[PDB]
Amino acid sequence: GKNIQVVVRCRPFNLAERKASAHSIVECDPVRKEVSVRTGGLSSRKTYTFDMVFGASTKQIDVFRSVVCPILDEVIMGYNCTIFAYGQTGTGKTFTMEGERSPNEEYTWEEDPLAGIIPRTLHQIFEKLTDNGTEFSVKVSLLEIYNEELFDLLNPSSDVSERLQMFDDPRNKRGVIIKGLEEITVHNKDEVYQILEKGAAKRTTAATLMNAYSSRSHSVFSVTIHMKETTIDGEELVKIGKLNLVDLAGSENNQSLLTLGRVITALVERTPHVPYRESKLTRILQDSLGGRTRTSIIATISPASLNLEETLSTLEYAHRAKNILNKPEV
Ligand SMILES: Nc1ncnc2c1ncn2[C@@H]1O[C@H](COP(=O)(O)OP(=O)(O)O)[C@@H](O)[C@H]1O
Ligand SMILES: [Mg+2]
Repeated sequence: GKNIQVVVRCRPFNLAERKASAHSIVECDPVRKEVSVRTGGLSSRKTYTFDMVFGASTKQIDVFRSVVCPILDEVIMGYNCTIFAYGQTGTGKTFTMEGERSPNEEYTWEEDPLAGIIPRTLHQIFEKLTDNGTEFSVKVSLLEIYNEELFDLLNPSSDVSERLQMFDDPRNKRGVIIKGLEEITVHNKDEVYQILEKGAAKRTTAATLMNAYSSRSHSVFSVTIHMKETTIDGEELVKIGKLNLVDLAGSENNQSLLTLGRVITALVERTPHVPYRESKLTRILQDSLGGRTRTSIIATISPASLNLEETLSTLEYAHRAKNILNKPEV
C-alpha cells in the first residue's frame, strides 16, 4: 500500500486502427489489476500489474470516482496532490485529464458524460464546500512546459514569447515561485470551461508563433483552494488545498519524462536524494510530491497492434515507476 498509485487506462479503438486491419493486442483485467500484451500471440505474452486497470469500457465518471475522489478528499483536507497523465500521443491523456464537450444536448445541472478530471474536480469542489458551509475561494493557473521553458497559458495580455522565470521560495525550501503566473479566481461552478477555452487559445497561438506544439509539451493545471471552516462547538479550520492536474508531453518523445520517472521510482522505493531539481517539471511539483501526500499516474495506452512498441514502452515506464509483482497465473 502506498500514497503513490499507478493506474493504466486503455482507450477503445479509433477508426484508423480498425480500417488498417489492426488487431487488439492488450488484455485488461480490472479484477486482477493486470495488463497483458500479446507480444507474439499464442510463444508468450507479457503481463504487468498495477494499482488499478481501466479497460476500454471505462467511462470518465468511473475514472474520476476511482482515482480522483480519494485524492480530492485529501486536497480539501488541506494537502497538495498531483495526478499525472502519461502515454503516447492519441491515447487519451487530454481526454482523461480534461475531457470533451458533447455537441448534442447541453449539460447544466448534470455533468457531460465526456467531461474529464479537471471539470469534474472544480464542480465537486464547489458543490461539496458550498454544501457544508465552508468559507472558500478557488484559484486556477495553467502553464505549459516546452523544451524546459515555461509559458503561462492564462495571462490575458502577455507577449507569447515571454517565458516565466522561476525562483526558489525562501519560506519553504521545497517550494518555488513562478513570477508573473496568472492565477484566475474561479467564482462559480461552471467558470472552468471558459478558463480552459482561454488557455486553449493561448496554446494554439504559442504553437503557431513559437512552435510549442501541445503534443510535445507538458500542461500543468493547478487548482488552489483556501478554506475557512467554522463549526460552532467544533473548531475553526484554516486550510489551503492544492491539486495539480498534469497532462504530460507525448511519451513517444525527452529527458524530463525520464527525470519524472526517476523521481516517482525514488519516492516509491524511498531512496535518498529524490532528483527533483533535475527537471523544471519535478521542481515545480516538488512541494506536492515531497510533502507526503497522494500521487497518481494514469498511464494511457492504445489496444491496437499499430502501437505495440509505444504501448510496451508506456507499461515499462509505469512498471519502473512502481514495480509490483505479478500474482501467480491461475
Ligand atoms: N477512453 C477514451 N474513450 C473514448 N475516446 C477516447 C478515449 N481516450 C482517447 N479518446 C479519443 O482519442 C482521440 C485522441 O485523444 P487525446 O486525448 O487527444 O490523446 P492525447 O491527449 O494522449 O494525445 C480523441 O478523439 C479522444 O476523444
Ligand atoms: Mg493531449
